[PDB]
Amino acid sequence: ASPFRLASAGEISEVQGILRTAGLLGPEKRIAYLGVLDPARGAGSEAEDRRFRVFIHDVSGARPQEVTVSVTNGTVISAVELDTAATGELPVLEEEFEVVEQLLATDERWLKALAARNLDVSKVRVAPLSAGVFEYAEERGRRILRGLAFVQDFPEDSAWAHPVDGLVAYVDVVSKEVTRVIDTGVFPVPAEHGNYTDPELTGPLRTTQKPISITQPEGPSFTVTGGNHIEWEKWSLDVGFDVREGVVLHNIAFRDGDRLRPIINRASIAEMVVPYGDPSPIRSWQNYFDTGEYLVGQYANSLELGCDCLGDITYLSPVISDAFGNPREIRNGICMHEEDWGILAKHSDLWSGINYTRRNRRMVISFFTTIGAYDYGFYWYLYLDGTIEFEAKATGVVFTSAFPEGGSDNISQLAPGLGAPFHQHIFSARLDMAIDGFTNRVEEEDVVRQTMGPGNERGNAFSRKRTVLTRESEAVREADARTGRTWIISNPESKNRLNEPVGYKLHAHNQPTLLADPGSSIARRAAFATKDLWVTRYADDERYPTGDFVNQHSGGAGLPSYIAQDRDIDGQDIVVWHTFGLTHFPRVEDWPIMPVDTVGFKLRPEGFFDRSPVLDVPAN
Amino acid sequence: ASPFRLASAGEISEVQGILRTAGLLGPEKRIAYLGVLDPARGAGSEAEDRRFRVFIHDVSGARPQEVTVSVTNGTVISAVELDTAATGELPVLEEEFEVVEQLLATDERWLKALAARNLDVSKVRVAPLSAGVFEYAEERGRRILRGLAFVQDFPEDSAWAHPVDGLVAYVDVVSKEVTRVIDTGVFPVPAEHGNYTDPELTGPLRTTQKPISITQPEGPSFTVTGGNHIEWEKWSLDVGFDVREGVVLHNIAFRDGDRLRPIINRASIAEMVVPYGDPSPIRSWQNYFDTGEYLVGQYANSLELGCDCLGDITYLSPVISDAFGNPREIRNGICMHEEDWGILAKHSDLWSGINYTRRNRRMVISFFTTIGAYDYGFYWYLYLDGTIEFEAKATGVVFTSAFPEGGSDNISQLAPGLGAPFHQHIFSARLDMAIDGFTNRVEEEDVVRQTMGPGNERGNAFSRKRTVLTRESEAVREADARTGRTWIISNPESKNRLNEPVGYKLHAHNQPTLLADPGSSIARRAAFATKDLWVTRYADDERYPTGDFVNQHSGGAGLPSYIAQDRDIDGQDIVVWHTFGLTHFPRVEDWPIMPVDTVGFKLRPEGFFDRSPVLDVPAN
Ligand SMILES: O=CCc1ccccc1
Ligand SMILES: O=CCc1ccccc1
Ligand SMILES: [Cu+2]
Ligand SMILES: [Cu+2]
Repeated sequence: ASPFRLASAGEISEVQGILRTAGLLGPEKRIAYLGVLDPARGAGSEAEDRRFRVFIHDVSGARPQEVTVSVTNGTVISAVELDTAATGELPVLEEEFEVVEQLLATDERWLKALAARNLDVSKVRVAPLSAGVFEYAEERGRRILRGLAFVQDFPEDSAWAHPVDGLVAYVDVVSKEVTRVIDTGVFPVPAEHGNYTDPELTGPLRTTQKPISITQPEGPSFTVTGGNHIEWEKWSLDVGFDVREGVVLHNIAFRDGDRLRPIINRASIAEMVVPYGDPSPIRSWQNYFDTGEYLVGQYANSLELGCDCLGDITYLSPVISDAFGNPREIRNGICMHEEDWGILAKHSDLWSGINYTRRNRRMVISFFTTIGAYDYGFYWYLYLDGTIEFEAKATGVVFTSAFPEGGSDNISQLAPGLGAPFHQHIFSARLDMAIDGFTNRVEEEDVVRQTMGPGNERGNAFSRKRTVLTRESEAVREADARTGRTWIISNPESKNRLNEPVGYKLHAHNQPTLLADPGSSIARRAAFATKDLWVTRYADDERYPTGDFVNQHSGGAGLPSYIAQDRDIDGQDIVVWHTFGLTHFPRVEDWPIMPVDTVGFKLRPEGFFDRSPVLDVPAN
Repeated sequence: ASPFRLASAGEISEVQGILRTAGLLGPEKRIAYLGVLDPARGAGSEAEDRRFRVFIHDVSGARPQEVTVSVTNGTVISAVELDTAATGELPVLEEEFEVVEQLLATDERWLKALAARNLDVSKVRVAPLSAGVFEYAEERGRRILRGLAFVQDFPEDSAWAHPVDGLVAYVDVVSKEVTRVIDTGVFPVPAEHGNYTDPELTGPLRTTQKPISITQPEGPSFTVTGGNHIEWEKWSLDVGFDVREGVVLHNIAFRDGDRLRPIINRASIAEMVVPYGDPSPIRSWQNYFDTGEYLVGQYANSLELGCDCLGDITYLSPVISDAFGNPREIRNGICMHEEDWGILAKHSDLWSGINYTRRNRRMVISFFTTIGAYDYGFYWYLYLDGTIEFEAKATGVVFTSAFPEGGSDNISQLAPGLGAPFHQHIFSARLDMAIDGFTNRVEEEDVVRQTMGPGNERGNAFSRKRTVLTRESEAVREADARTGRTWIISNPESKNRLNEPVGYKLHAHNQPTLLADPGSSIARRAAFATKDLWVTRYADDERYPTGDFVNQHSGGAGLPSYIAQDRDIDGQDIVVWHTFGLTHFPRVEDWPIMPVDTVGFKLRPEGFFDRSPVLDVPAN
């Protein structure tokens, strides 16, 4: 009955049927995106109106369409033809990946480049990469992928060990034409293999690791109802899944006494971009919008018990559409479990003689995805004490190049001849806030140092200051780790027992933001990534910091256009967009396969409760 | 057999006997500090000499002494009379905590202050607080404690709920006189209790938490030999314990194939300071040097199974000296165990079809201490992938005051009438480096942004730079989160297979450093806390960033004095001192007992290995 339930195979089948009946899904059509829409703002609601948004591609060259259907009522709500040269191309189709290597294999320019390097075309893999927007005027309005080559010596060889530098091709995946083949000269193709399951590389496997057993004899402390509604240690939420964003959290709330108190209406990773910092023509165009261009949900791994998720695990198996509108299940794509998290609170008091210790635990909701060479785990945490946290785990294989003979300022050496171009992984968390309801505001809080003098004669005093962000034009904020800068989301109309507005404090990691020159294509296309914090007024159609269509789309949409409306955000329905990321200068230890590195953020209650919310936790 | 073994009860007994016999331990002498000295630098096979360092206090007013004895040979190596007005007072005696309350209880000024507030003197606890150095000339050379009052309504009451503001006393604990009683006026004593085990306050305890069972059916994967030598997953080290510093790690090394490779010679928390930022004269003097003034090792808790440490735990029970030279065991004061740490590495490769996943693990060495109101957990972590990490967990009860009517810029309100003065907790990690041996150097590494132009036509390039710190005068460094600043410790004479000096990279959290005015007493006595990273040349007697005798020292001791020697640190035996801390603006949620908050740092290998060091981890 819940409007936030996961999409079912039946719903997706029904969308297909509605589209078919309306003449919108003939044999030339492909679904590039399909997702359920969140219920509109309105508590005087339906029984249910389940609506789905669809991006429909046409393989014959006709204009694509954005369509919204109501599966409940069996109707097309709206359908509009898209001008992709203006508003952006549709996401890359999983079927268009194949096209590049296949087309190149019969291109005479490409064959000549491979022959120049004495490479067998049968052994040359081509990475099908998003093209972005640069100086190639003929690409405007066309679906283009750029190809980079890697040699695979045998079917189970890691081709990343053998990059073919000095060569790139551009391909029109609809007309099936190789538009350009650029060869800037031969580089040695690194010979050393990177096969991390090969005994000659691993050496004998450790026999020293004894088992660690994590079990729950009485089962988990959380409940799952209606498919995806979670209740755990006073927390309440709905776990959704979208093919673009991946796992999405809905209606995060906390049961404080008799009241269910909202905290966050919707939490997601609304975009993630991987800009490369190697100025070589072979890769200077390279920027992966994993979420916006590729759709990270689509590549969600099936998570194996014991391996990926250890302990008492409850799985969700979200359903997505394939390119033809048939449902496909991602079996065990989402892990849910609780884990011990050390000490929660502890004090040994001399005067009272009481020794008090309590243990902490956290609820985990996670999935793991794969985009070519690299892999990411997305983890959401709920803690006993009201803390909410997100963590990204970056791993996989590094994207490689040749390592230039006389060294490089933009590439590190991993192995003889083998380079790793510098890059970042930058995430945007979209937090549709609801601190005790929708009337919220944001303050920027800085530590304030004080000068020794009257009123502070010993020079020990320090303080803090808070600045309300009142309009969107003043709500684009940068980190300041030196002054302990955080952002507090409060409800000015809901006060704690001490008569202060209830709040939550956002703690960022203060990692560097986008490094690219402000005049670059990527700085315009990934404008969100250039600042740590954005606050907007809630609107239905403002979903991604990069807009609806990121593929081969210039600047013009996304957060910079939303912010321009300069709307009132002081005690209103607001959305926080937090930019955070990793800056990766790859090290030798990252090769042949990369150990997990992490980045994230957290929010802690800040006068939200009238006292510690974990006084009722037992010793046990 | 190892010179790094923990001190035994018998060794401490032998020290007592040596002192006694030399006439240095009469009935008016008190041991304020006692600890085993590390072995001197190298070199000659064995012929080992267990030496103990002792600070001897005299309760009749005579000059204290610093004494070094040899337990091995039963001799006194040296005994020096200390001039405490010059070089500082000895650490606070636990037996002196008692004295303050007792002396004040018969002081007429004190009793008048309590009578005015209608407080039963039998119910008034007095916190024995370190005095520091301020404007009071008569205190120079004297051994002073300052007292702040808290009301305890009954034996098991939390006195921290009932601070007595507007009142402070100064006492000479040797001559046993109250030197000052300052009453700046009456404040209401907050009436609400803060008894977190009172069902009235906690409410009904949760019945919703199901057990999490952590077991190792075949035992742990680490071995303990010689009492405190640990081998685990290629790591090697010795776990020491000092009454001042607490847990100390020795000889941290990694066995890389054939070689045992050193990384860190000695790791410790060599100071920790808690400066208060309330300019009220009642508290403006207040600065806890938990390590330097109080000695955090002596207040280490006994850790219970299931409560403090969960899973398969191996305990150490370190022995210390009491005030009279008797050995006292701290039963189960140190927890050692390994825990699962999620995914180590993961890649699902399209081209090879190989799906690869490995689990991560960390070795944990921890202890927990109590300093009056607040408590700290100290955690050292060793990871499979070579990473070394420290984490401090702060909890306990907040140190309280009145909340002024009208509010405050330096105090937050926890409960009606109840305040919590702003403060910091700032740590110093002393890392005696030994990256592949003692010939080390430190580089500051910043991200470098590049401008769009020739050689960077698309404006996507970014890079980094490294600056060698070559002498101590240039080795006092600041954080810069905005440019991703880290510090690399390398060995210029030990190169990896790519001909690069092996290295470890220090990742800081970039929290604010000491906030007090630069001209303040605390800024002078805790100068280490004003900068994030210091590098010194190793020397035997440079142990603490605040000097040997922190209590009532006038300023400038320790790191600023060391740095002043301006010694060569470029390819030399060097020591890294990292400052990191929490800036605490206490929240309503911190009351009546505080949920754990954390801070720390880590070091990651940086071209230390020739490839990932975890390729030989099995699939589990
Ligand atoms: O997005 C990276 C290119 C790629 C695509 C498919 C398999 C391996 C690598
Ligand atoms: O150092 C903090 C003051 C204190 C000392 C001993 C017991 C309770 C409180
Ligand atoms: Cu990376
Ligand atoms: Cu604190």
